[PDB]
Amino acid sequence: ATFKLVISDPKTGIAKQIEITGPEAEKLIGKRIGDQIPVKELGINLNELFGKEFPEDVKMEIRGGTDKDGFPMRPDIHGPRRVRILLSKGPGFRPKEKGERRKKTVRGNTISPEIVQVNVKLVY
Amino acid sequence: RDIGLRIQPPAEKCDDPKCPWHGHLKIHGRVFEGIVVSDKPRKTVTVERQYYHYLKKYERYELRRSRIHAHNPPCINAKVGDRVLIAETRPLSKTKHFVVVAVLERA
Amino acid sequence: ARKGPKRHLKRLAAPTSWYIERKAYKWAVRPRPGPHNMRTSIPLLYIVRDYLGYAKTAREARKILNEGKFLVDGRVRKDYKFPVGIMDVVSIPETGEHYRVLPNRIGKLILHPISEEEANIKPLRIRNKRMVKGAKIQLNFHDGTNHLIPLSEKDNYFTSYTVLMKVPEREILEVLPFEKGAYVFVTQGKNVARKGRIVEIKKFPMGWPDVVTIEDEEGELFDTLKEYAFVVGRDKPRISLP
Amino acid sequence: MEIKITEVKENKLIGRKEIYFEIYHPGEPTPSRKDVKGKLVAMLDLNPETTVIQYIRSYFGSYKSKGYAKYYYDKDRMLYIEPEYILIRDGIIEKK
RNA sequence: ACCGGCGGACGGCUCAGUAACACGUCGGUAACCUACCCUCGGGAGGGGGAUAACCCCGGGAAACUGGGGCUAAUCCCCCAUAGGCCUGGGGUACUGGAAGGUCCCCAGGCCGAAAGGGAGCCGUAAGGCUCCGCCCGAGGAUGGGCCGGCGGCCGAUUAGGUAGUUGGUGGGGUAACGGCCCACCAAGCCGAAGAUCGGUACGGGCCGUGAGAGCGGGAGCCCGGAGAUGGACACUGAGACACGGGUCC
Ligand SMILES: [Mg+2]
Ligand SMILES: [Mg+2]
Ligand SMILES: [Mg+2]
Ligand SMILES: [Mg+2]
Ligand SMILES: [Mg+2]
Ligand SMILES: [Mg+2]
Ligand SMILES: [Mg+2]
Ligand SMILES: [Mg+2]
Ligand SMILES: [Mg+2]
Ligand SMILES: [Mg+2]
Ligand SMILES: [Mg+2]
Ligand SMILES: [Mg+2]
Ligand SMILES: [Zn+2]
Repeated sequence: ATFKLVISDPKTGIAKQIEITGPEAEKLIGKRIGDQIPVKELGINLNELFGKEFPEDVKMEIRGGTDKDGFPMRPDIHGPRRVRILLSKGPGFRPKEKGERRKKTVRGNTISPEIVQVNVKLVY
Repeated sequence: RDIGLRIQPPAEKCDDPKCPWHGHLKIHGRVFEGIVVSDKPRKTVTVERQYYHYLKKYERYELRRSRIHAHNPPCINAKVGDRVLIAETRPLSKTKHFVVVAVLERA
Repeated sequence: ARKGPKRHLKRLAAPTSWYIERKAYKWAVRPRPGPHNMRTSIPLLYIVRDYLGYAKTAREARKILNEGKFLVDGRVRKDYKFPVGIMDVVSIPETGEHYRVLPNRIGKLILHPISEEEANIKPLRIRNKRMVKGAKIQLNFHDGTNHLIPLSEKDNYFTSYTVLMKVPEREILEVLPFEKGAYVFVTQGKNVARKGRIVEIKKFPMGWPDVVTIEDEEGELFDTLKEYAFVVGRDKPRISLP
Repeated sequence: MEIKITEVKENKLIGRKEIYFEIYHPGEPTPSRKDVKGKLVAMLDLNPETTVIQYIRSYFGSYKSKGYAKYYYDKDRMLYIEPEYILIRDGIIEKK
């Protein structure tokens, strides 16, 4: 499984994208939204990406993602399944009209091989 | 007491909140006179009034009758065969929209 | 109206009291809510454009209104939809003229020229009267407006009396009672625009309205509804009427 | 052609005067706007820059025409009040 | 260009459904809702918050749509006061034909306002002087909801029909009265003066014809009703279960 990573540094507003595949991407298969994991264990030359010194034992947390067909993930839905539900706000629906509700296809919480993009932010 | 009719009130009092003389009911609109032809249901009567209708083509008349269901307060307690006065009111049931306010001639 | 308020008005369905050519166009101005009712008033655009002739088109009538050239009951009115009704005063100060709005013998609204002095007063018939918080009295007039009086004055005002009011200051200056011998002007019905004196008053049971007999100048007696009889004087008119 | 003035009315609210007139001309074509304007401004002592001709109308079997014109005391008031099409059609301004 | 405000429920189209309080007409609401407008009486004190736009990185074949950074309001949320609603006990100020209504005084509760914002001059500044605005209360106006009496097709080779059916008592629900819906108690309700069922059809102003009495029609314009491929059901809003908005079959 190949994951395309979007790493966001909250102390700068700057983000970097790298691609990670192989045994490294296998560990990340199974974590939900809102849980941390050290970057040294995940395996990344972090100081090279941003050109900045970093504190030791830093870590990152999973914030979101998109699947192979282009559908995003929803924090409030459990598991890795894909669903089609009626929405009025939140991730996966931009309303455009007062009280508008629309049915949309969305993903779940657990990471899966179908997922492509993974958005995380650095937590010092 | 007067309720705008100009007629004498009943002999005795009652506790019915749906009574226009001793309760909170209000009367407004048409006032009809008729004859009772049924009194079986509790506190309900049927009143029938006759009138003539003109047929223009035949220059003659025919007789028609109007039947109305009305509420019968306990202080009045009208029965079959007597002449009554009835007054229009707010809806009281599916078919009842009038109240008996006086017996004119006991049968 | 399947789902909401109506906002349009066809010419053919316009009120019968307006002077308007009913087949010349498709649409008429739908008047805005305000003082009088639909049967006794007319939008101000027809006064500026159709009656007086100070403008040819709606666009230049609106420019005249927005500059503040027309006064109704002493106040500047800019809305071309504003309803102008019975007993109002229309004033043009840049030309120095004043009119009172009154119904015709046929029931149509017309403009009656008046003096500059008489333009300061508006008669108001008392339509309703009520108690209000603080134990004061609110008077509700025929043109929809309201006034407050103290509890000590409660015996000097009753429904169907007329109050002469100084405008736009809204100050009372005279109370004209409804009684026998008073002078009245009819505002609605078959005997509209006739005037005279009160002879008798009659009442009926169960909410049917009360009726008045009136003697005119030539000595004839006629009846009308009490609420159609607008007091204008004691034994002579206090305003100029045709 | 012979011109007769029927009515001259003052409109202070708009700031203009409104002029109705007749032209008698047996055996001649309908007079042009330029000729009518020149005759009118000579006959009333008007600045021709603020004189607008609303219309000239001929009738079925008649030897005369009826006309309507307006005269403003101020050029800017004229440009603010009158529609663009009538000022162009009268040669007061140029069509873009 | 975006956030924010108002409008998009009118106007336009058609006549499928409907024999019904759908329509015409006279009355009723003391049994009700109403943004925009008019008059009068009052108010605008103290706090907090995110986020579009914009910059970094993107996903998806597309329709669409994700994470991080940062920001304002007439945007949003709290505290206070004013105010609103329910019930119990007194007093009699008002309207009306008639007070379960209005007004005054005690008492137990619950709900609960606001943008002094914007523009222009006189201002050295201080502060005025106008214009457009914000919130509450009383009444009107405008647009509607609901109810009643009366009036207008064909069939007996359709004669009996109804069982929440008809009425009562106690509640719930609704903006509001109501078998509108429930619990309990009765046997009522409609019908040869044609019930019920079946047929056909949007109703009226009007239109064709005839000396008239009559007979026939009701597309085009105006007023009322209904519908948006068929059948169901919701969100926002003063107003919709919404023709150019949403959900299922
Ligand atoms: Mg009444
Ligand atoms: Mg729409
Ligand atoms: Mg519509
Ligand atoms: Mg049928
Ligand atoms: Mg009806
Ligand atoms: Mg019927
Ligand atoms: Mg509060
Ligand atoms: Mg109840
Ligand atoms: Mg049909
Ligand atoms: Mg028919
Ligand atoms: Mg057609
Ligand atoms: Mg189609
Ligand atoms: Zn009784």
